[PDB]
Amino acid sequence: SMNPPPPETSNPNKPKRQTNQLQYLLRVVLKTLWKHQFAWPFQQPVDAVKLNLPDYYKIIKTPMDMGTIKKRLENNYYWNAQECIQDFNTMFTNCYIYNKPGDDIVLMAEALEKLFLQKINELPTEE
Ligand SMILES: CNC(=O)c1cc(C(=O)NC2CC2)cn(Cc2ccccc2)c1=O
Repeated sequence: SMNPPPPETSNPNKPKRQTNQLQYLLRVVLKTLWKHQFAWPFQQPVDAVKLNLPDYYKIIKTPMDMGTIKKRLENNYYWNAQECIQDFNTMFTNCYIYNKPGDDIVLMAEALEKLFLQKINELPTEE
């Protein structure tokens, strides 16, 4: 069994910004989801070897996880809030694509996604 390389968190070719919206995505949105009792399956790339999911990266071609998002936010990888919001939505969508409805992992993704939506509902206007 083999895991792919993780999504990149570093790319000096990619233009970067520190916006008040991206500051909110780290300080409020990522912080809120990270501390949740159901965060742990999403805090790092899916380990398809240790979890015995040999088909995971046959089905999920755009992997994303909060470990990667945390590194991207801390290392100012993003140009805008939409890039980071897309990463969160990719993470939730991957969970629903791969897993069965009502599986524990899907209930955990649903709980985190509800909090995500409550926090980005109050994403501040750009300064
Ligand atoms: C993003 N994570 C996953 O998609 C994932 C998939 C499966 C899994 O076995 N999925 C098969 C398709 C049912 C198992 N775990 C561990 C786990 C963690 C928490 C509760 C139950 C299981 C995961 O984290």
